Amino acid sequence: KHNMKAFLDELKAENIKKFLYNFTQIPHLAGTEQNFQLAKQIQSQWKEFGLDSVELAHYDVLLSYPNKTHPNYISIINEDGNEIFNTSLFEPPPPGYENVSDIVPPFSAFSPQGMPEGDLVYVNYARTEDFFKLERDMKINCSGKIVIARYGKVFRGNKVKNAQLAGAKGVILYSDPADYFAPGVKSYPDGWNLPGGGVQRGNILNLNGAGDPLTPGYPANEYAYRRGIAEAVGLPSIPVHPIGYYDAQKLLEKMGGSAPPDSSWRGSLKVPYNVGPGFTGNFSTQKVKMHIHSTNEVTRIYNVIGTLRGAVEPDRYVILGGHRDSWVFGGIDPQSGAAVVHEIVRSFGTLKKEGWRPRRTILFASWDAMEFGLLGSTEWAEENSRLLQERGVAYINADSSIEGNYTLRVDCTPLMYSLVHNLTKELKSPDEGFEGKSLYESWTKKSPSPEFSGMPRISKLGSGNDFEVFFQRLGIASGRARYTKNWFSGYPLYHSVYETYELVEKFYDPMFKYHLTVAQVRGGMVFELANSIVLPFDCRDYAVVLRKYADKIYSISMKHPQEMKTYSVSFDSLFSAVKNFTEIASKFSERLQDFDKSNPIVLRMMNDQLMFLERAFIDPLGLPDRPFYRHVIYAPSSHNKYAGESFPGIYDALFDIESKVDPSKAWGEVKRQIYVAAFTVQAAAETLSEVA
Amino acid sequence: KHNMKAFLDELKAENIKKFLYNFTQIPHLAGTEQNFQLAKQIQSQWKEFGLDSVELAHYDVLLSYPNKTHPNYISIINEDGNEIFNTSLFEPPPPGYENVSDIVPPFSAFSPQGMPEGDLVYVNYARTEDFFKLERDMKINCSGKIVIARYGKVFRGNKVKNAQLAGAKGVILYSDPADYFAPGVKSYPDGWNLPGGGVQRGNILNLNGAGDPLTPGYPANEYAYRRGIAEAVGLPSIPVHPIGYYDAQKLLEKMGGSAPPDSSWRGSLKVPYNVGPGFTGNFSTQKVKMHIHSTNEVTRIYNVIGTLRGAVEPDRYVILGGHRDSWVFGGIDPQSGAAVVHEIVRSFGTLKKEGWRPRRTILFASWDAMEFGLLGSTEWAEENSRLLQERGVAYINADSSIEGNYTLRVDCTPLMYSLVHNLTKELKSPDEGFEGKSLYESWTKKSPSPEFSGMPRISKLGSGNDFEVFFQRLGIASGRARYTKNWFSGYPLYHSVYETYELVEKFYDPMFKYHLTVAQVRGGMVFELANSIVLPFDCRDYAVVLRKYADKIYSISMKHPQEMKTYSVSFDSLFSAVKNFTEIASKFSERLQDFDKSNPIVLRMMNDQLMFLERAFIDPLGLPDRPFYRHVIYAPSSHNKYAGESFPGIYDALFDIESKVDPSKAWGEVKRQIYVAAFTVQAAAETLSEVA
Ligand SMILES: *[C@@H]1O[C@H](CO)[C@@H](O[C@@H]2O[C@H](CO)[C@@H](O[C@@H]3O[C@H](CO[C@H]4O[C@H](CO)[C@@H](O)[C@H](O)[C@@H]4O)[C@@H](O)[C@H](O[C@H]4O[C@H](CO)[C@@H](O)[C@H](O)[C@@H]4O)[C@@H]3O)[C@H](O)[C@H]2NC(C)=O)[C@H](O)[C@H]1NC(C)=O
Ligand SMILES: *[C@@H]1O[C@H](CO)[C@@H](O[C@@H]2O[C@H](CO)[C@@H](O[C@@H]3O[C@H](CO[C@H]4O[C@H](CO)[C@@H](O)[C@H](O)[C@@H]4O)[C@@H](O)[C@H](O[C@H]4O[C@H](CO)[C@@H](O)[C@H](O)[C@@H]4O)[C@@H]3O)[C@H](O)[C@H]2NC(C)=O)[C@H](O)[C@H]1NC(C)=O
Ligand SMILES: *[C@@H]1O[C@H](CO)[C@@H](O[C@@H]2O[C@H](CO)[C@@H](O[C@@H]3O[C@H](CO)[C@@H](O)[C@H](O[C@H]4O[C@H](CO)[C@@H](O)[C@H](O)[C@@H]4O)[C@@H]3O)[C@H](O)[C@H]2NC(C)=O)[C@H](O)[C@H]1NC(C)=O
Ligand SMILES: *[C@@H]1O[C@H](CO)[C@@H](O[C@@H]2O[C@H](CO)[C@@H](O[C@@H]3O[C@H](CO)[C@@H](O)[C@H](O[C@H]4O[C@H](CO)[C@@H](O)[C@H](O)[C@@H]4O)[C@@H]3O)[C@H](O)[C@H]2NC(C)=O)[C@H](O)[C@H]1NC(C)=O
Ligand SMILES: O=C(O)CC[C@H](NC(=O)N[C@@H](CCCC(=O)NCc1ccc(F)cc1)C(=O)O)C(=O)O
Ligand SMILES: O=C(O)CC[C@H](NC(=O)N[C@@H](CCCC(=O)NCc1ccc(F)cc1)C(=O)O)C(=O)O
Ligand SMILES: *[C@@H]1O[C@H](CO)[C@@H](O[C@@H]2O[C@H](CO)[C@@H](O)[C@H](O)[C@H]2NC(C)=O)[C@H](O)[C@H]1NC(C)=O
Ligand SMILES: *[C@@H]1O[C@H](CO)[C@@H](O[C@@H]2O[C@H](CO)[C@@H](O)[C@H](O)[C@H]2NC(C)=O)[C@H](O)[C@H]1NC(C)=O
Ligand SMILES: *[C@@H]1O[C@H](CO)[C@@H](O[C@@H]2O[C@H](CO)[C@@H](O)[C@H](O)[C@H]2NC(C)=O)[C@H](O)[C@H]1NC(C)=O
Ligand SMILES: *[C@@H]1O[C@H](CO)[C@@H](O[C@@H]2O[C@H](CO)[C@@H](O)[C@H](O)[C@H]2NC(C)=O)[C@H](O)[C@H]1NC(C)=O
Ligand SMILES: *[C@@H]1O[C@H](CO)[C@@H](O[C@@H]2O[C@H](CO)[C@@H](O)[C@H](O)[C@H]2NC(C)=O)[C@H](O)[C@H]1NC(C)=O
Ligand SMILES: *[C@@H]1O[C@H](CO)[C@@H](O[C@@H]2O[C@H](CO)[C@@H](O)[C@H](O)[C@H]2NC(C)=O)[C@H](O)[C@H]1NC(C)=O
Ligand SMILES: *[C@@H]1O[C@H](CO)[C@@H](O)[C@H](O)[C@H]1NC(C)=O
Ligand SMILES: *[C@@H]1O[C@H](CO)[C@@H](O)[C@H](O)[C@H]1NC(C)=O
Ligand SMILES: *[C@@H]1O[C@H](CO)[C@@H](O)[C@H](O)[C@H]1NC(C)=O
Ligand SMILES: *[C@@H]1O[C@H](CO)[C@@H](O)[C@H](O)[C@H]1NC(C)=O
Ligand SMILES: [Ca+2]
Ligand SMILES: [Ca+2]
Ligand SMILES: [Cl-]
Ligand SMILES: [Cl-]
Ligand SMILES: [Zn+2]
Ligand SMILES: [Zn+2]
Ligand SMILES: [Zn+2]
Ligand SMILES: [Zn+2]
Repeated sequence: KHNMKAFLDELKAENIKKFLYNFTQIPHLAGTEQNFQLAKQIQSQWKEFGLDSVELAHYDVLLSYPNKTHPNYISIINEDGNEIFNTSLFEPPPPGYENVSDIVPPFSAFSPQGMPEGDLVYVNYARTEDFFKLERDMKINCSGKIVIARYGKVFRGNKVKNAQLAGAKGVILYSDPADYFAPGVKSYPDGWNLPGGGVQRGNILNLNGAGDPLTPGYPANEYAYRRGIAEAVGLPSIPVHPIGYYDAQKLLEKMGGSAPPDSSWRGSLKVPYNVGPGFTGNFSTQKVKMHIHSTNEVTRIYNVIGTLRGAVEPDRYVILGGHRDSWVFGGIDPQSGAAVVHEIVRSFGTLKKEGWRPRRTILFASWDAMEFGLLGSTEWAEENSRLLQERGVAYINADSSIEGNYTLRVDCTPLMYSLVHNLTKELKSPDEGFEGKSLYESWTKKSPSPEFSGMPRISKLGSGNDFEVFFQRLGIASGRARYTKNWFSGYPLYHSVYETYELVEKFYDPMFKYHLTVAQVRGGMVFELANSIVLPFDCRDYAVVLRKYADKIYSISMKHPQEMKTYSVSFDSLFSAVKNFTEIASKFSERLQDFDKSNPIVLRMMNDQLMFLERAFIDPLGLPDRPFYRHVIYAPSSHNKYAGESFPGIYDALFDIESKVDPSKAWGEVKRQIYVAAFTVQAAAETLSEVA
Repeated sequence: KHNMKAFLDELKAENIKKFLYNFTQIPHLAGTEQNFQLAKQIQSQWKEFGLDSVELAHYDVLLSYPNKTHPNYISIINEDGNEIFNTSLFEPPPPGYENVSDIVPPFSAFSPQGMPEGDLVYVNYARTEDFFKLERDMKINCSGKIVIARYGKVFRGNKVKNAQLAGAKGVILYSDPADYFAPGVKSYPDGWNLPGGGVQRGNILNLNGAGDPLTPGYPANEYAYRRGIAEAVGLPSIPVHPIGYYDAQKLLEKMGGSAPPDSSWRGSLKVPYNVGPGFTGNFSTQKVKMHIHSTNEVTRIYNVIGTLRGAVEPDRYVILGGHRDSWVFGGIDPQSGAAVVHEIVRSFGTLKKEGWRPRRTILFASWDAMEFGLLGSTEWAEENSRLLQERGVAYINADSSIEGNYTLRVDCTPLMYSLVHNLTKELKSPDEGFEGKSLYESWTKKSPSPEFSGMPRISKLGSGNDFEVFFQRLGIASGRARYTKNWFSGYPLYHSVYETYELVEKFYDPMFKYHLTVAQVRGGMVFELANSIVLPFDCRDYAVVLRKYADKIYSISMKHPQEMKTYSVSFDSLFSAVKNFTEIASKFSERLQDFDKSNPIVLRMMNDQLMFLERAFIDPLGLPDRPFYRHVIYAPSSHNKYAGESFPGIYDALFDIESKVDPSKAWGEVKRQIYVAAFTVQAAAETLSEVA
């Protein structure tokens, strides 16, 4: 028959392997000819696989590239202005790729140009709390200094924002072996660790969901009216550049001034990790000089959009999307994901050629310019927002399929928890020691829920991937899944030249069994979402998490009992709303199970109630100063785009509140955010009441 | 049978008459006990009439009232500070009501307190062009002056905003007989004209759609967090008070300074209409002094919400709403409308008691605090916005049923033009000379379309009534209809104490036949919208008007050919989008007529495409500095809230552009607005394409 088992059985590890190899032989940098050619290949193949239509959707967006004839680098300069040490111009290419052209050298995308010269301050991970420690406790002033920060813990854009607000005149980012060199494993090509010449690329924007910096709100189409650079969204004001740990050792070894405040500031290099400012006595007249000459340029990008029309509800869309652009070869990021999408499309197309169609429409997307700020997905969603918010059932992301070989990692809306539990109980575990056991069993054993015995950990969605527009702007139920390691600082070869097909085939997944498991999870979710008669969402799971999040935010506020008394700060309305949501969801669930199953209008009313429940958490006014983060329950952390924050409006109103000069105003804003949250939870609850 | 004819035949003129009398014996001022009692009566009666549920929805909103022991008035003061002339403390009450208590004296709701003293400047209607003439041509400076303006032409809130920006320190509004005294008709009680002691009440806010000044975006519920007065939306900064023409004559007769610039500045009083500043020689040391002591106060209001659940699509709402609060007796405004709603509810309830239900759910609303800024409807819509934007089919307004006895007046979305033409062809004309002819025929004869022979005039929706939140904020197809006069300056007794039951019964509609015709139009529209299998919207009518509006806005821009050349200002994208909309709408219409009629999912997809088409013109970012005006095609005029403006974003970008100091910036913003409009029209068109 044509059921989920038939779909799942058609997926093959060997096909994923072939596609991965096919997608990783040359670089596919956004805006380059090679990535346009790959888009055309994928379009052709998806048509051959049997999709009903496959189109390219293009946009002209702001991208950033080094200058090929004026390379970026950092120096130590002596008192005469002689450059006595220079950082590398490129990563040593891996074996057999030493003649591959168009490898973009390491750079921080969207850095402005400049040649700032100054004294170094070491700022640990450049987190908000690292800057609090420097200014408030250590009394070190970063104003007019070049700061050097280790990658890790938080999104690099947040590091740069934090350095800017501290008054830094430039930022040097580096990979410390503490964070990117696993003990006991060899450097690439003999293992999966970062060599000392390896460097992590990546953008340093602070877009807060806007998409293309020049066209916030609207697609960057042929007639778009663009902001000037000075009014663009999210661009950094100071130069930034990334280096490897051989080069970092040379910049850090001479550092003087104050000692590190404790061991959480020390990485693994043989240097003191002194904070500065500047170098020790003998070298005190030497300085550090950056040379950044990259340019921002409006450049065409191409999304591939494939459609498999639904047989019964063609006006309901289930979306499987992931990006295609890579920094270099994209062996893990994104092609391990893209190869999985390709095999999922192939399997659905096999069923379609035998006469099957899903109940609802499935859309497949190969996004461009993700690496430059989620630009392809965001512009497309901006173009199609009306269609998406009235018809969008769900979005399943499909970036990297693997970041390790230990167990499953799932982040998603509470509406999908039951779907994920049920699906993983029907899938085979690929893990050694769990032969003949379910994926649910292996996952639950290796990654136990911190709340509930006998359940696996599922995390809330953060950001830094292409679901952002769909979930946090538009309120479409979203999820993601991949294979991960044991225990936000990525795998060692992340965004480096060393992330190749061979990395994956030799060290991560030689049999492609973890890739296949991830294909089954992502594809199985899509199948259920697109074919189940009743949408596979459980509103009661939202009720449970809303109480947890309400308890959490109340607990934060209750660190300030005197102020809560003075300003009459009550969470009673939020708990009331959460109680009401719990009650109404329970009653809706009863009707969903008991409704007349012959009546397709009651079913669709029910299905629309389910689809629009995630939508109900959207506030059209957005969060404060972040108009494109509209979901009231979930936003990316203001301190780390990768991490999700719950009740973000209240959280940010409470953050560091003891430091605000006007407590009356600050606690007034806490109360305002409690009102907005309680109202939104109640309003979402009421969408599940009987309709009339 | 149970069809529209049965519904229409049940409506009775004599019932409307009885309800009107019942609703107009005492004042029903928002926030007063008498208006709460009327709300409870209507709730009880709607339940008895047969609605499924009838609830009160209350909110606590900012209202404004005079101080009963510290009355508002204006003086002429001589050089010693003696008050030699005082304006009236109240309107002479009409016959038989001279002992009625709680008649609110004339005042401008939301005026701040103050006692400003100064020289008068007469500013005609206080329109934007009147202030342009004073400053730019006549070189008269209103800074620190008290301005005196005649009511008429534009919403009084716009007059006050314009006076404030001119630097006025107070505003006196008056009714000139040129605008409020029809030649040949007697003053009330012997005819329908305004007596010299009559005064027009009304609010002077500039809310731009916000609702309650203290809670923009969110309902003013029990736990709402309120702005402080200083941050409230829309409040005037200078005192304002309204007077009648006996009192105005006393203030105007001594005016000196400059002569009126032409005859369009002269009303009908026996005064010169000199502009000032100040009085002529003998009286030059005299001044005008206002005394305003009204207070703003958070006050409970009550909407009545009745539900008639749909038999087939109970999750689709057709709304019939109008306000209940009045300034005094509300003989026309609003009770002529409320009485019509009451009889419509009664007629639907009669059918329901015989076993009928409409296909879709009908909601009936008696709104409160309309007179204080559309507060009741707006707060309710804020509370229920998620339900409304996913389920709202249409909103039919029901304020005053009559403002004259000449012919029909209809303002509505283009989506309802065909519905209105078809319905009025099936209704009998009530007009003398058209016995046995259709309402369509009489209306078309008396109010010909300026574009098309053999069609009647239908206008675009402006604002100043309770449809605003539904149409311009939420994008729900809306309409209104009433009987009107031959040829924005209301009927003479508007918002005066003289607007009584007797006014209506003696002078406007003694047989209640015009009321009955309006009940048939409003009720018939609701019936069709709630019962037609395919929603009765024609998307092709939107295509026709979008071309008209595009031609209009292009024509405005083409008054500046040199600038369009310099800044490369093209409307090509907007015309392209309109062409595309026209083509796609034509194809959708073919499918709507040709689709398989047995398939309820294709029908609902079609019905959802129809319902969401008005929704597609909404921009979640709003218009510039007016976040609650979100419709890109239609907004209230920035110069006159009562008037609708098409392509408002482009219109306001072009307005007075020749006066802007930075033409590059100004024309850049024109181009931005063209892009937003072209994009929105294309996006709306694409919602009518095949869905997959
Ligand atoms: C969780 O869900 C529950 C419902 O089970 C909601 O309960 C409502 O809670 C509010 C309190 O926040 C109640 O509001 C009160 O309404 C009274 C009038 O209620 C009657 O009339 C209304 C219509 O006008 C009907 O809908 C209702 O059924 C009743 O018949 C007011 O008189 C109250 O105001 C008085 O007391 C307050 C507080 O002391 C004073 O501030 C006022 O000045 C005034 O003296 C009050 O407004 C409401 O009745 C409850 N509805 C119910 C039980 O159906 C919760 O609100 C909801 N949680 C959230 C966060 O929404
Ligand atoms: C009204 O509806 C029509 C459709 O009937 C829309 O037409 C589109 O118009 C735009 C122009 O604004 C066209 O854009 C052009 O696309 C070319 C590529 O098209 C092919 O590939 C795409 C996918 O990538 C397919 O969708 C398409 O079917 C074609 O196969 C580009 O090469 C063009 O760019 C080049 O020329 C321009 C202008 O000189 C330069 O600025 C560029 O730098 C570049 O050299 C251009 O982008 C689009 O193809 C049309 N689609 C069609 C016919 O299907 C109208 O846009 C629409 N009106 C509005 C307001 O939306
Ligand atoms: C994940 O899997 C779980 C476990 O299967 C699943 O929960 C189960 O869902 C079914 C179907 O809704 C539940 O069965 C219902 O239970 C009630 C009470 O026993 C019955 O009244 C229902 O009967 C009606 O519907 C039947 C068809 O479903 C008709 O045959 C019948 O005539 C009635 O109309 C029905 O049997 C079952 O109770 C739960 N089990 C739980 C919660 O433990 C869950 O839904 C899955 N999650 C997702 C997202 O799919
Ligand atoms: C206002 O009134 C006008 C005038 O009645 C009305 O326009 C008419 O609508 C009908 C119904 O859509 C149109 O009739 C259709 O015309 C085409 C071509 O002739 C036919 O193919 C259609 O046949 C299909 O549908 C029928 C049922 O409607 C089935 O019986 C049949 O098997 C087919 O499936 C159908 O007859 C008619 O052409 C227009 N007339 C015009 C435009 O002059 C208009 O819709 C009304 N407006 C509103 C808002 O209700
Ligand atoms: O501009 C942006 O917003 C991000 C662009 C780019 N995005 C990424 O590289 N994202 C990777 C980096 C991983 C970061 C992370 O903290 N992931 C957490 C996570 C949790 C559960 C999963 F299933 C998958 C990932 C990713 O999402 O795979 C970047 O950070 O440079
Ligand atoms: O605060 C506000 O936005 C308005 C409150 C109040 N609103 C009204 O009194 N509105 C009346 C005044 C009539 C103004 C007008 O220009 N009406 C035009 C019009 C056109 C077609 C119709 F079917 C009905 C009215 C009404 O809409 O009936 C007011 O102006 O003081
Ligand atoms: C990746 O696979 C594609 C598809 O098999 C290859 O592209 C095809 O190459 C052959 C031989 O040059 C052509 O005849 C076909 O027209 C191509 N088909 C397409 C683009 O759909 C491509 O060569 C492979 N790339 C690598 C690096 O192996
Ligand atoms: C990239 O760097 C090159 C080399 O410095 C820039 O090309 C030079 O530009 C200047 C004027 O801007 C000319 O006078 C030189 O003759 C050019 N040099 C060479 C070797 O061609 C180029 O402008 C930069 N590219 C950018 C900014 O995109
Ligand atoms: C670091 O790189 C710089 C730039 O290439 C080198 O400095 C240049 O050296 C050449 C030849 O000696 C001079 O003609 C240039 O004027 C220098 N340019 C600048 C900007 O200083 C420098 O020698 C390199 N340092 C090391 C240690 O390799
Ligand atoms: C308006 O009509 C209502 C309804 O007929 C009248 O209210 C009723 O009055 C009688 C006699 O006092 C009471 O017994 C009923 O309980 C009332 N019914 C309600 C409120 O539903 C009211 O008297 C009329 N008002 C005027 C001014 O005539
Ligand atoms: C309305 O006006 C009255 C009368 O002027 C105000 O009442 C007076 O208030 C002052 C102090 O604010 C007292 O000292 C007087 O004795 C009061 N006079 C009387 C006659 O009671 C009243 O405050 C005003 N109401 C408002 C602002 O709502
Ligand atoms: C206009 O009204 C004011 C206020 O009532 C009158 O002025 C008051 O007159 C009484 C009695 O003569 C004095 O005790 C008060 O001091 C006056 N108050 C003020 C504020 O001036 C005035 O007489 C009235 N003018 C006319 C022409 O009737
Ligand atoms: C940091 O240094 C600059 C002066 O170079 C100064 O403007 C700023 O206020 C300093 N902050 C301190 C010392 O806290
Ligand atoms: C694969 O799993 C083995 C066994 O647990 C482990 O030793 C190895 O480090 C893993 N490889 C990667 C790349 O994580
Ligand atoms: C209007 O009058 C005031 C001075 O009383 C002044 O501030 C303002 O600039 C004047 N404008 C003119 C004369 O245009
Ligand atoms: C009613 O109609 C008659 C006849 O046209 C007209 O003379 C009279 O002024 C109308 N009454 C009102 C209040 O408009
Ligand atoms: Ca954009
Ligand atoms: Ca509000
Ligand atoms: Cl992912
Ligand atoms: Cl109306
Ligand atoms: Zn990626
Ligand atoms: Zn990446
Ligand atoms: Zn009214
Ligand atoms: Zn009114």
